[PDB]
Amino acid sequence: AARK
Amino acid sequence: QCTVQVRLELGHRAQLRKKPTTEGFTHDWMVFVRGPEQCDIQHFVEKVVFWLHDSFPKPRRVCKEPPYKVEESGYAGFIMPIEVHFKNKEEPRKVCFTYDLFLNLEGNLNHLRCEKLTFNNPTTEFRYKLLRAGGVMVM
Repeated sequence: AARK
Repeated sequence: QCTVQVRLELGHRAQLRKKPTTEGFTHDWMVFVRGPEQCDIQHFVEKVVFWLHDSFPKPRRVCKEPPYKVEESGYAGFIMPIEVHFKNKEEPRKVCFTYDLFLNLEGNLNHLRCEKLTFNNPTTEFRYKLLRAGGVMVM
């Protein structure tokens, strides 16, 4: 899952 | 002596957009703070502050009245401090949560976090506020  | 317990729900939903936005944002998400099951937390909640990642404009989002929620589009999950301030004239005046605003890739996401606050020896006006919102005096 993409994170920032 | 007296102790009151009341419940808050933190949640979010996230949907993968069929068409991303022009900036490349792939998801619609919504984060909220509510009372469980019909309870209205406005009786004791003065405002909720949602601290968004600084990639968002005006990242410090404030709701002073229901629904306490933020609707946004973005491309990744991130850690979101959430401050709930109380209709209190004495300490404690707020509680702070660390919320994980996460997006998944499979499409639909719903998340719900049930928190329990306890107030020890509240003023009688604040105590009334708590109980009207579903709170519980305890041992």
